[PDB]
Amino acid sequence: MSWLNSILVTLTSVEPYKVPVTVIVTVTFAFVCFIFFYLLRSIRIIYGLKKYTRSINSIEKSAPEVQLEHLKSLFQRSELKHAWNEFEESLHSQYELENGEEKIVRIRATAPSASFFSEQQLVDIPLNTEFFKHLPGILTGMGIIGTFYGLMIGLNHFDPSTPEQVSSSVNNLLRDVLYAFLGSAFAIFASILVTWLEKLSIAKSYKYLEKFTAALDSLYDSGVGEEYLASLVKSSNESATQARHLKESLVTDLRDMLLHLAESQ
Amino acid sequence: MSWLNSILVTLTSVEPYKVPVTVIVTVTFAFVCFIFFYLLRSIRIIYGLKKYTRSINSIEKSAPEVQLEHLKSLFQRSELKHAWNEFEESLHSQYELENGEEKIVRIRATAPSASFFSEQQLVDIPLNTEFFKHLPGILTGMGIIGTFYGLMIGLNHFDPSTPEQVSSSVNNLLRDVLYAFLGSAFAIFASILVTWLEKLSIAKSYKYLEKFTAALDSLYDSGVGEEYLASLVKSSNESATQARHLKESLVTDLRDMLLHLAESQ
Amino acid sequence: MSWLNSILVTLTSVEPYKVPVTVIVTVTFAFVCFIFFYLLRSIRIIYGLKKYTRSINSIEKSAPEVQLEHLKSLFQRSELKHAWNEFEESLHSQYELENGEEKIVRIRATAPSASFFSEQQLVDIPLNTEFFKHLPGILTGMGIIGTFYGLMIGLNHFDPSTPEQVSSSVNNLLRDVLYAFLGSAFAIFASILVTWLEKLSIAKSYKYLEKFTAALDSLYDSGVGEEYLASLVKSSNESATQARHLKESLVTDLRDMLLHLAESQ
Amino acid sequence: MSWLNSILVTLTSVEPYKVPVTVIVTVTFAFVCFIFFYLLRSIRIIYGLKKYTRSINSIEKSAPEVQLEHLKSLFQRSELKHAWNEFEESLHSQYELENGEEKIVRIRATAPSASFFSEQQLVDIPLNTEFFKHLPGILTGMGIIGTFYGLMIGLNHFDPSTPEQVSSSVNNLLRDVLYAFLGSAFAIFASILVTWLEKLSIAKSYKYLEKFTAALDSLYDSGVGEEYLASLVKSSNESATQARHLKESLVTDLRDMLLHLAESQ
Amino acid sequence: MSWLNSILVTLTSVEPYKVPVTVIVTVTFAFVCFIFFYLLRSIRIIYGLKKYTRSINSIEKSAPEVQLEHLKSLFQRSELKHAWNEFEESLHSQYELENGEEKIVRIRATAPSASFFSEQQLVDIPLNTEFFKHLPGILTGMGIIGTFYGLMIGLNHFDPSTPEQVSSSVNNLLRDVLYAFLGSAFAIFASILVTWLEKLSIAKSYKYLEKFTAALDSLYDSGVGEEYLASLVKSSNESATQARHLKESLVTDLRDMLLHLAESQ
Amino acid sequence: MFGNAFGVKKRRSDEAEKPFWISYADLMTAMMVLFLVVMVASLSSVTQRIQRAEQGEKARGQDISRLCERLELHARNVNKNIVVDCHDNRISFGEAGRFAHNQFFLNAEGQKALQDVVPLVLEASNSEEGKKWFKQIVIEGFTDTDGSYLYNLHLSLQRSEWVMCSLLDSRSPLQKNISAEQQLQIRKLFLAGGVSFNNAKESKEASRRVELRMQFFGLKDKRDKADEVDFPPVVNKEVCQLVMPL
Amino acid sequence: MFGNAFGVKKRRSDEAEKPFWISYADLMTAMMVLFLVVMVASLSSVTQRIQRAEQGEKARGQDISRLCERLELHARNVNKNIVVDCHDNRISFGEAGRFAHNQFFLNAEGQKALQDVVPLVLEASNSEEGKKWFKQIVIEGFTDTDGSYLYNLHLSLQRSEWVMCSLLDSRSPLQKNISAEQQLQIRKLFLAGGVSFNNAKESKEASRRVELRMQFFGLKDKRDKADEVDFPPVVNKEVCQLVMPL
Ligand SMILES: CCCCCCCCCCCCCCCCCC(=O)OC[C@H](COP(=O)([O-])OCC(O)COP(=O)([O-])OC[C@@H](COC(=O)CCCCCCCCCCCCCCCCC)OC(=O)CCCCCCCCCCCCCCCCC)OC(=O)CCCCCCCCCCCCCCCCC
Ligand SMILES: CCCCCCCC/C=C\CCCCCCCC(=O)OC[C@H](COP(=O)(O)OCCN)OC(=O)CCCCCCC/C=C\CCCCCCCC
Ligand SMILES: CCCCCCCC/C=C\CCCCCCCC(=O)OC[C@H](COP(=O)(O)OCCN)OC(=O)CCCCCCC/C=C\CCCCCCCC
Ligand SMILES: [Ca+2]
Ligand SMILES: [Ca+2]
Ligand SMILES: [Ca+2]
Ligand SMILES: [Ca+2]
Ligand SMILES: [Ca+2]
Repeated sequence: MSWLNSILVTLTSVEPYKVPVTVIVTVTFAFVCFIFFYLLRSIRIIYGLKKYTRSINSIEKSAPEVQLEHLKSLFQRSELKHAWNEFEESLHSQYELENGEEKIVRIRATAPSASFFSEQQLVDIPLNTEFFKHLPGILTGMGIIGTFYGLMIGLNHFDPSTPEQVSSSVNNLLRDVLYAFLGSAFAIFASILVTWLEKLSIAKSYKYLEKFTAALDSLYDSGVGEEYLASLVKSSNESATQARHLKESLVTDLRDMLLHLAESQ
Repeated sequence: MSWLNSILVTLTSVEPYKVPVTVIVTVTFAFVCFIFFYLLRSIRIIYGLKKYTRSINSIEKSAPEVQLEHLKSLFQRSELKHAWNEFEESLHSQYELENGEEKIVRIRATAPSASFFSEQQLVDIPLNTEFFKHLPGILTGMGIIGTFYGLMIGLNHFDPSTPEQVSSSVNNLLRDVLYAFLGSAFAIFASILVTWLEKLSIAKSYKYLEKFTAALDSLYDSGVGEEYLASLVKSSNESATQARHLKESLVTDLRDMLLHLAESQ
Repeated sequence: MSWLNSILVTLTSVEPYKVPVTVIVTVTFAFVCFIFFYLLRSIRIIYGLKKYTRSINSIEKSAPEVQLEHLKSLFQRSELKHAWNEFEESLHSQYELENGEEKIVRIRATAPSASFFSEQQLVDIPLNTEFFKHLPGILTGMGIIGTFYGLMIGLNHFDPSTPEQVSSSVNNLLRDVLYAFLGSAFAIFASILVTWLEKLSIAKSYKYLEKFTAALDSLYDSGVGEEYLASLVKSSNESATQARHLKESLVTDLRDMLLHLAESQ
Repeated sequence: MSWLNSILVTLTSVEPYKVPVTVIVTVTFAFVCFIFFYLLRSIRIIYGLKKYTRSINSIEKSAPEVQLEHLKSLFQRSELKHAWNEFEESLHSQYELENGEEKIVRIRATAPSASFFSEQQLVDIPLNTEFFKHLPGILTGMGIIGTFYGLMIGLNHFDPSTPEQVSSSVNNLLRDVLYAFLGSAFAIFASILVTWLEKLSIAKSYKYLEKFTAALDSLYDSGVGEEYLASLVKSSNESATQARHLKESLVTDLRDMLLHLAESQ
Repeated sequence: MSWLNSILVTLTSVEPYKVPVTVIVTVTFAFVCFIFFYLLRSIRIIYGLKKYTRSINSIEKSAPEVQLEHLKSLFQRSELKHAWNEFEESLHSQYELENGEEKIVRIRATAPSASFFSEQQLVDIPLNTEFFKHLPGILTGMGIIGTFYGLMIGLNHFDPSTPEQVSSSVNNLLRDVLYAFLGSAFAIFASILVTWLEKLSIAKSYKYLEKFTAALDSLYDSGVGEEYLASLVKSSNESATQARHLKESLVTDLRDMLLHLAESQ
Repeated sequence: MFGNAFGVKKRRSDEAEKPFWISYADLMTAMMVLFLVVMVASLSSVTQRIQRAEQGEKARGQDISRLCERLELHARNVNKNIVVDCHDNRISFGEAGRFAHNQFFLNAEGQKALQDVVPLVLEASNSEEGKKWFKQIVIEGFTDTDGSYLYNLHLSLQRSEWVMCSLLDSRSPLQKNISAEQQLQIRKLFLAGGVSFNNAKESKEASRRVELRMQFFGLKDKRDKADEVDFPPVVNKEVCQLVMPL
Repeated sequence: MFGNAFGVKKRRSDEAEKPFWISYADLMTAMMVLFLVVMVASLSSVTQRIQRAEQGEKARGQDISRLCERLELHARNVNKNIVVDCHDNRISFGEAGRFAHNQFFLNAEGQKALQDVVPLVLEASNSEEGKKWFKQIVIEGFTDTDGSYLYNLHLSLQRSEWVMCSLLDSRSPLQKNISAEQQLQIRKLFLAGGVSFNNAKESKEASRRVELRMQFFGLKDKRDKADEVDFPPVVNKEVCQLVMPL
């Protein structure tokens, strides 16, 4: 068709040096986007997790109410406010009557902290890891497009009709192959560098998120429900024993009292 | 075989320009399907989740009955209607005695709302993510098929007999491959664009679904089972103590009663 | 090595059309196996899931025992029969003493129906997805084998050693390369067709399995354990109250009795 | 430096035939290792699972003690012995006082059997799937390395210092390329065969393990916790009325005794 | 553009032999980092797990307190110490009065030990698998990049002015292609070696961690919660029966005492 | 603790295959094949263009040699004093081509040979080889290096002029024997060249000689109407310029 | 009922790039590179003889053009009447070289231009470029196709004779500014003779001119030493034999 003829003739005339320039510009834009949206954000997130973990470990040996207020202040002015609120809901406070007052003597965990401070919410979504694991492939695709186009241009211009212009045809073809190879090498280098950087950063992010959630888990012991069930079972048994003993004591007291009544009569 | 040569001459008889147009049309149709069935629905889902989150945040201070009715009236879409029904089954209404009546004083959560307003039911099924995540691979495969088809068209017509025929055959082969590669480059660009749009959309869908479920989870406090167990343990201990006290009180009352009887007699 | 040369002359002696023919036939056999064992099977699974969902929706407003008998008679395929038996174990029947007999007044859910009518047991294992998800890679590998072996044949035939017969050697090379790319293109086309079909089928199967499990889940209400615990807590409180009231009532009755005895005296 | 030249001279000094031979021998050895450590092992595991499933299905109608002893004696394999022990711990025995002794009348399931007879412990670890799913890539890599090294040999032997030596040099280089491609083609064929066998083995293993766990699950009914909770609620509700009735009957008996005492006096 | 020419002059000003040297050196550095940070660490982890499994098997017949102290002293690595602390707080100690102080007569498991001694905690994060599983691709990519860079050096310095300059340029280009072949062969060899070692290490780590967690699970029996519930049910029924029996005994003894008082009167 | 052990599992969606290295590899396969095909085709085409040029040179040389051989055979058939050298594309006169001091005209045998060789030249040019390659004929004069240089130049030039007359003199037998077309072809063919002084062996009898040589088209030479100068039809007779008493 | 809340769930682990596709892309890129470089090497080898011949032809052309540029610059510096055509190795004296009808002389400016250009061409040929690529100088004659053929031939021959006479006649102004070696060089490098017919010009008057055309060795000639001959020293001054008074 005429439109496709025009498209082919305009793509055939593209000057070969422009393809590697376009590839390098687009790949540099992708790399700057990677740095701004992924790497710097991941560095900030790792630092935030480290600071949170230092804060959590600093109240390890504090009173439970002091711990609760400190953690609430730590998370309240942050994007982790709701995760902390839900985790604190999962925290069961055991109360004992001291000095006529109901006071928290212990806090019990019923759930791991990672069920509230998840990798998805804390790392994957903020870093857009769903997309950025595909970026090295994206760069490789740009590279193959640019390099294949450059090689096609070079081959199309390589047309020696006589032996005497073989030298010039070789020289021009080598220039075009050099342009295509420049595009490919830049794209693939950016792909490998991006892969390295983002895998390293994601591994560090997961490591420090594990440290954060482990610091939260270290604060409060679990297993309160089994203790409650054991207490209930013990209470039922001891209540049977208590009922028997109370009946025997009541019988003995009634006997002694009626003996006293008979003596008085 | 003659069948292989027949199918080859049939395949390579198509005009070379028809290979890029076939690839471009089929890639464009796939991209339009992606836009209509994935991107537009994902944008609608995100906008609706934001609206639902704002509606949920407006009843944070309402009475449990009022906000329960508000949430029931809010959720009418079939998937969210079912999710709300099941989540409400998971809510535990705590009744107290006021004015000789049993009324709800507090509604407790026994599960996170994400258990019912899950990523699958609310995002993955509506967006057909099980199919659309493999679309970029299909697009790139179609581009590869186009390039291979153009190469086959060029090779089948190659006439290496004379140097002039060699040169003309080389130009024709390169032109056919260039058409086919126009199709393939369109396919690869579309694959990159689809990858970016899909991954960004799914990340933002998950983000606003998490915001929605956080808005729901903030309305209801969990941990009611442990509180009930602690209450039962306390009740058992107090029941033993009260049994002892009531037995002693009964003994004292009997003593006073029979002292009065003795005085009267 | 004589053995290696014998192997090479054996491999390269085959007629070059037999390589793409073998690739096409094996790829077509794999495609037909995919259609028969995966695609038709998935279509049958989807149709059955739709019919089961319709049957479940037909007993929404039936009595619990009528519903239970209907669902027992409905599920007879081995995997769904087992899933139904396990799910019915997970259901909690609440009994009340009516007209001197214990009658089921309500059936309560303890687990999501998806825990038993799972995607694994009802889709992934019957469809053998653990194999078929890797079939497109196998098809592309078969195309790659065809390309490699056709290029080997083309390079073996290329030994003109005479300026007169260079054209025949180039023709044979072009023919063999054409065969190799025909096989590879067919393999890639079949791989992307298989990917399209099996991802679309798996997405639909999951969607309708979710509809089926949602229909089952809407029959029975969850949350019976927390209701039981709340009842126990209430009973313990009212038990303390009843103990004190019964003690006081017994004391009053004893007072009345002994005053009556004194009047008789 | 000169060290690079020396190692390049050393590497390219070997006969071109030794590279395909080395690739074929090493790929065949890895294939034999796959057959021994993976394929035969998976066949044995599948056959054992089928035998175990037949054994389990034959005690479906047996008494719980007989079932338990049969299952204990049946599972003699470290992984399945430990899995059976853990699963049996998960089973809850219900004792009723019959003939003056505590006898097991019913055994209840508290966990699915798949939680202990898991895919990882029974298939993945025994088959070393964490390694063998990467064997095809290793085989392809070995083939590609052989092809690169054969290309080094061929290129090093390529030296057309004379116009008349060009055709012979090209022919020898194409022959050496054929050697290298032979190695690669054998490696890719072996990789595809290994992928096919491995994925089919995983599919069949998972299917038959599902049949095994379904057989185990069908022996024991779940849901004992909710039944216990309903029983406790019923006991509390009946205990209130029992206490009231006992108090009333005690009052009536006391009234009768005091009336009789007054008449006797 | 002059920018492209300046970049080309800068990149290709390096000596041709430095590209293969750089590829080999960078690949060897990555391999040495893999050995130091992954392989040696994984060997230490596996050896430690086997030692801990032996130690745990050595305390099978020990007293619960002795086992607890031994296990507490055993785990000193940070991730191991944290896993042990969490698992121990998941362990339920059953106390009995023997005879004036609370003694641990049995320790019950409420969770699998793998819940705390998990693969993610103990292998994946310490081994940095989130990074190292992508290393072989990085190595192969560096091989490709070396190929492109060396070919750029060859192409940019091609001098067509003089026939001997042409010959020297051709020799340099051939030498550069040989260099690219060597770099790619080395890179792919290292990538497949890294894959083999890493996947074998990860499989063995999972195997021996499963053995370790099975050894921990063998120490403690699960299912205490259902036992507690059954004990509560039995106690409730027996409490009703004992209440009736105690009422009967009390009324009989009161009748006997009244008869004795009447006889004495 | 309040959760259920019979919960949903297999929460793991399958990751899609990364497509772009696959596309790189497949397109690079296409390019590798393109470069292999271009290499073999270009090598074949360039080799065939070198061999076609070599065979063109060889065929033109063979045509020149055949024309020279047949012309020499015709000369031998006509009269036996003609000396033809195919090695340098020259026809000379052994004995009849000599000259003496202050002499400018050939003897009777020399005139007979000169008149006899003209129809042979016409036949050679009329043949297909003559059409394909034959260029115009130049006449070279040779004289000893002794004596006055100007005198020797004038003598050789006079010999050339007298030879040209004897070729085209109306009184000469050639004019009354040939036709208008043959006369026009002779005008096109025969040209006057320079004067050489290749003196060797101190033999003045052979040094003062005149012989006619033949030139040929090159392979790259192009035949065009610009070089094809067409003499007008003969409208009047031609008389020689040097008179006998000179 | 009593399910484990602390059940851990392994993270969704991004799966890596399959090694085969990147390795296969590497292999196909390497194969493309190998075919490209093999084609370059093979084409360079099969055309190396052609490339050397073309380089030699280019070098010869550059040297000849440099010699011609030096000669024309010298002519411009010395005498404006001397114009050198470097396109086809031609020395022209258009205004100075006009010949009237039936006359073989030239005006004063023509003689001055000739005797001024002869030493310049001699010193140009004496240079290394001349000693390597400069052959003898051929004098060009032009005639028309009209009228009697032999009259035009004689007119051109007398023109050439008069030209060489003017170069090498006693009492000529050139002889007063010459040495014996330069005279010997003029004798060696100059030969008189040659006629031609052309129709590339619009006027018959342009045919009445004299022109110098130097020609060079071939690439395979390389100055054969046997072709060179020797002449005895001058014992008497040369005297022209043409009729000056006419
Ligand atoms: C110098 C140029 C040379 C290079 C040119 C080519 C470049 C190619 C490179 C390819 C890959 C590089 C991209 C890497 C960066 C992406 C990182 C990321 O995840 O996003 C960060 C960020 C979102 O993440 P975030 O940081 O959490 O955002 C916070 C929010 O502000 C608020 O937070 P929130 O969570 O509440 O957010 C709510 C959410 C809710 O919204 C949603 O519903 C999201 C889900 C659906 C998204 C709907 C948007 C659809 C847009 C249609 C296409 C528009 C332009 C297409 C561009 C390509 C066409 C040539 O909204 C969004 O996040 C949507 C924002 C994204 C839209 C971007 C705006 C359009 C373009 C930007 C203009 C700036 C000029 C740059 C250059 C322009 C290109 C030449 O989005 C961006 O800013 C991305 C823009 C950067 C450049 C994008 C270029 C397009 C790439 C596609 C390749 C094209 C292939 C060839 C086409 C040929 C076809 C035949
Ligand atoms: C080490 C890089 C880390 C990761 C790399 C991943 C891919 C591996 C592959 C390949 C190619 C590497 C290029 C070669 C590096 C050598 C550096 C060096 O020696 O510099 C010295 C050089 C010459 O010194 P002389 O001895 O005076 O030379 C005289 C010659 N007559 O001068 C300099 O100081 C530095 C010059 C800078 C050159 C720029 C090259 C880039 C370097 C490293 C990154 C490579 C990425 C390749 C991507 C290509 C993008 C199109
Ligand atoms: C962003 C994409 C990511 C990766 C890219 C892969 C590489 C493919 C690309 C590109 C070629 C470079 C783009 C052109 C920039 C030039 C802009 C300019 O200043 O001038 C505009 C020009 C004036 O100069 P010309 O008339 O072209 O002079 C010709 C003399 N020889 O006119 C115009 O206004 C626009 C003309 C567009 C020309 C380029 C068209 C390329 C478009 C898309 C590229 C897609 C891949 C190519 C595959 C080809 C298969 C057949
Ligand atoms: Ca803890
Ligand atoms: Ca909440
Ligand atoms: Ca429900
Ligand atoms: Ca069961
Ligand atoms: Ca255990």
